[PDB]
Amino acid sequence: VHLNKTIQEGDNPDLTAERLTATFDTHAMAAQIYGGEMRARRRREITAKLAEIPELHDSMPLPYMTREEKIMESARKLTVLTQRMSEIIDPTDAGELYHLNNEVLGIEGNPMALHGVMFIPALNAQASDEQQAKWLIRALRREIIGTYAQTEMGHGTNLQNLETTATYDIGTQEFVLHTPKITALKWWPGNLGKSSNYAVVVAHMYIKGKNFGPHTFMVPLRDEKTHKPLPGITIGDIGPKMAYNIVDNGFLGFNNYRIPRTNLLMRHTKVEADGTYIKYMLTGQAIMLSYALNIATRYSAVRRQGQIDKNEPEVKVLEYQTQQHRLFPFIARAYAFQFAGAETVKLYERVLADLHALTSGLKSVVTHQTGEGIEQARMACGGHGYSMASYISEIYGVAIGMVMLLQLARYLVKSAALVKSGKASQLGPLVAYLGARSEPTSLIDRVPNGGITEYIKTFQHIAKRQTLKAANKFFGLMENGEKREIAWNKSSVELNRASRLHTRLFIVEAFARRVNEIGDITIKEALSDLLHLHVNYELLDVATYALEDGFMSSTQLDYVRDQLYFYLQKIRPNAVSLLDSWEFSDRELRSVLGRRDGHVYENLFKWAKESPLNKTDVLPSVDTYLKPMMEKA
Amino acid sequence: VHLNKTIQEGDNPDLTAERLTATFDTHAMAAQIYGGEMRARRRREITAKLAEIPELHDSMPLPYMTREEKIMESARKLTVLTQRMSEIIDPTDAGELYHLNNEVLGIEGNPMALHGVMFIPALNAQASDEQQAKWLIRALRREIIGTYAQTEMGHGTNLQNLETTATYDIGTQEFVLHTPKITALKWWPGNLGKSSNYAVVVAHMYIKGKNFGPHTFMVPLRDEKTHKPLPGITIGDIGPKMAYNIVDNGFLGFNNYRIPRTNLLMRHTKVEADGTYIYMLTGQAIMLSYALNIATRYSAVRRQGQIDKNEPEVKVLEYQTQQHRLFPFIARAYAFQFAGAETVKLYERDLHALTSGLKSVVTHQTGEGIEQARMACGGHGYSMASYISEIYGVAIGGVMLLQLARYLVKSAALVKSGKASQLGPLVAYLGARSEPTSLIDRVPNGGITEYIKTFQHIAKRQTLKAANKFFGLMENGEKREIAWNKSSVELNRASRLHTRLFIVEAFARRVNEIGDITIKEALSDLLHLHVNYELLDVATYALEDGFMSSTQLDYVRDQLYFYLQKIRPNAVSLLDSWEFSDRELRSVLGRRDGHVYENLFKWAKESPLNKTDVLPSVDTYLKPMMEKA
Repeated sequence: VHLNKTIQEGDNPDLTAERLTATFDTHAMAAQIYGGEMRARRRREITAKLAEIPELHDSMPLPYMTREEKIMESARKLTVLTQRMSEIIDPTDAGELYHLNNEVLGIEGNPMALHGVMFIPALNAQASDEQQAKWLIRALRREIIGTYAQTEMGHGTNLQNLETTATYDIGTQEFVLHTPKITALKWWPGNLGKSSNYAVVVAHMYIKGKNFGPHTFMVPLRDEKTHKPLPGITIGDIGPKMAYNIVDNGFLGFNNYRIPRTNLLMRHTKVEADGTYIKYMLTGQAIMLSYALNIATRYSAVRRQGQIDKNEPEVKVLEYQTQQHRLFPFIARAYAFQFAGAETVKLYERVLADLHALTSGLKSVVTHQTGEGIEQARMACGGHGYSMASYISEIYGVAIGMVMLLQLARYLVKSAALVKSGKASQLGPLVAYLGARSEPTSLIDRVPNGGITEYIKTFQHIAKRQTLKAANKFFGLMENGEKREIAWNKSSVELNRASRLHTRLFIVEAFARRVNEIGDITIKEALSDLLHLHVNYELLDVATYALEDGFMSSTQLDYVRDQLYFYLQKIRPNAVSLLDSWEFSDRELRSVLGRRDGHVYENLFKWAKESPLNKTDVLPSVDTYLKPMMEKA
Repeated sequence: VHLNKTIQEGDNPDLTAERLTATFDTHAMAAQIYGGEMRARRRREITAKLAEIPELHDSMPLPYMTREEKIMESARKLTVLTQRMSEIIDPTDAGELYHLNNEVLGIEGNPMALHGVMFIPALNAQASDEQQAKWLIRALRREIIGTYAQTEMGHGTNLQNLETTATYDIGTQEFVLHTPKITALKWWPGNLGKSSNYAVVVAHMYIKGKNFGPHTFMVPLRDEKTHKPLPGITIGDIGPKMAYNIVDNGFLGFNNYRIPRTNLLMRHTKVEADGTYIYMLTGQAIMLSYALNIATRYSAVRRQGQIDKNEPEVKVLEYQTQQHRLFPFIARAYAFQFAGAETVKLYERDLHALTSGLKSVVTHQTGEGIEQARMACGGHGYSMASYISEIYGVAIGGVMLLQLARYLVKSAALVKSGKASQLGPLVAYLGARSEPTSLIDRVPNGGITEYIKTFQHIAKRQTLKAANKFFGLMENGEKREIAWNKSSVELNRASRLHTRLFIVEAFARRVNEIGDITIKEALSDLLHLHVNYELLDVATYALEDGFMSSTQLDYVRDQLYFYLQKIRPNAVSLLDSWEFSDRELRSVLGRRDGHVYENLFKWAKESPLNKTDVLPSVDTYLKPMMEKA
């Protein structure tokens, strides 16, 4: 074998050439990505086992299909799954189930996406033992299809702004559910429009005229025999979307819809008859980014276009510094997000507040940067990237789908207020860098180190400076007599910059922490190169804040630029292998341009010839119109 | 009668309230956008006239339709157009034809998109008088449908790397066309897959062993009676795309396909039997303005959250963060439109080099702003009811920077060798001496020209910097082309900064030329937002050599937040001045009337999946699954 385990006999030599320069075992790196050799190996085994079960394959390429054909096809494979799933995976393992759903069901949705993601978790957390026996067992056994219904046409975020009401009728020990206005319709919950016959519904609970706030209710939506909407229910699909169109996102409305008292989920809240009241997404974005970069980098290895040296043949587009600049920094982010994800789990289980605030900034920054990199990846493909044969446009649309940052801003201002009042020592571990002293300048290129740590210290400085600066603007406006909320709005762009910089600092530290923990020397040097590209690209991307107070000099910025272009060149021999280490099959990746074998051009021609418009040589638009038009002329 | 001419009785008061604060006549601003009162008025008249012709309206909302239904529907409206077009527009005018196609055919394509854009122009420029008489007349009369076929699956657009051959057969006075391998297939020409029965085809011409290089040929593709591909032709659609799916982009291949000698287009080149041999900018501006119309109008009716906790939920247009993500892109939309007009002004009176950077910078900043506009809509922007996603996909579907970099290095080399005085007008700022610092906030006025001078400094510093890196590597013995590649990210930064400097100057030039003072102050506010947002976006280069101080950057930040607040009363009116009808804009969230929520409910109720209460996926699969369990 070669170090790159994805090489095969007959693979486009242009691609194989990029794999043969690998300096590390791609199986070892896969273990590092997915958290152990056993987890990496089980992914590959699951992939091999599916190859032997064609009843679970895409019946035809998904871009060929209409939305109606995708939903039927997804429903078909779903039924085969519930039957054959145990021959392939261990169903208790989330991870094997996630991977199985990627190979079989893809990224565009399925009719039970929210059954396992929201509906069942909600019954674990909120429903009482007695209630779980009745409803959770049926969900687990796929006797019912359900979803979680919270956001409303006019109010998506805050639970405290919802309008749907659940009024307790003491006289009939029932809860009355009502959608008082159009803006109170449940709107967006996946699989609510057509697939689910039950839903856990959030509504404000009223007893004797008092609002006890948001609670959750088990709500029958459709008759279990006929599947038609029950009396009082208004329910349907919200229409087509930019992507993710296999999911039937729903609208839902109630006209004085009555449910029993005991359909209130009552694990932590009780309402008695008389009325008495007693009281992972990150690794998803990483994979999406890695999908698109697999496609664009592999394509860039086989696509030859233009000359550098005019005495030499046309070069792979992977050869241009401009093309490396638009791909390789986003390979680094993909790994950085994955390790930031593992870190938050490691920290979440070390909670045997710093974390919930940081969680907000991550979901936002990771999603924005993933989108930027995916769209960079599509453009790196040139015109062919525009085709659904690249599939990057659908990857973009699924991955991409302001209050998270301002939640972190509140925490950062509260933290800044601790500093300015001499209470630096009360800061949580994740925000203590705010209370620390900066040296007069960055010591990048001015102190020998082997050390990313001078980069981390620079990121700590600018993130700290922007937080204290944005917090001071907010405080200054109040000291001048602005109302608190108006001073906050007038400061809010600056406070978001602070929140992003805090979040991006965490992603760097988490990346660096992982590289330090690795013992395998070839794995460590390859990720060390990735990390060195990361910190230079990110520091350059936020250079304004370092330069603004003299903390960084023009000379040091030229060093960072020289380092950036060096590590582009340094990563190139490993670029394809770093992406092969994520180990996506074709059946999972669903991209002609990103085929494992590199045989783009012959398979792009098969793909086009067999695409729907080519069923007949003469289209109906030419039969009915157009040809009668030419004849008349 | 209000200054804002888009207001109507019955409109959502929340939207009307944003329109009533307008400080200028929106008809006057529309004349300023489209280049005269008569051009603005003709757009509105065309719009009114279509309202009286329902045959040409969308039969149903376009997102409801499959690709196959869109093509039928586009073909239907195309035939009605060829009949009724003269009772609406003057067909000779490209502006009126462009607007008519926007209202009727939209942004997603049509079966004859390249018939008028490439096919007929190609016959004007390359076909002889004799040839035009037989082929151009038929094209003009829509007796044939044609396209222009150049780019190949494996090579793109550089003419010297194409592989389709046209070999002259002296013995039969025919040209033999051949696709020698898969990568030589014509691939991407719009309307080539299914619609066109003719095409002008680029191929390398061979006479007796010798390659005379790329020439163009009139090539029959499909029989005029049956529309089936002629013997030797391989032709079809390349498959679905991320957007623009009404166009049937094609692949085309030849197996020793023979055409007469006189199908070579022979206006400027002749081959005898003997064998002898003798703007897009305004388009992107409009797309950006589409999306901002949608997101800003939506932001006027969409209430969400509180500022003051004793007051009702505020329009999201109220948050500085939402103004920051919309208003700078309103400024760009106007800036691109004026940069476009300037480019025409200069073209009719260096320029070709600048043209490259504009096509690239305008397209990418337009994409950034359109996607920014979609996110400003929140979750509802994800629906096709916003339509911004399709706007993005069509707009983004438009080496350009390199062409400008070569010009900027050639310019920088003139400076370094003491030949500053030989620089063209558009690039002379490179030879000029900078003052020790920026004088923003440092002089009693100075105004926009101090911003322009700062942009000239940083664009000049990055060009000279990137050019020196390239020269330095050669002075150290690198081959020219390798030194170029190693410098090419820096050289692209230089090209963008040059291009963005031009957009600023053009914007400023227009504001100076305007006499109408209410129009001038509204665009002056837009310009002041522009220069602060742009200078802040490229602040690194100003700070790097001490040319700007931290204090001056805080001034720019205070100016940015001031002009956000200053522009808000005019934001909706600045976008209404582009004067897009609903039939053109095709967005539920961006409805002229502001009645989003009622019409989003109508749109969803009447969407395809709601034809029946029970889907076939539930009948065939999901309910048998639940029953079994």
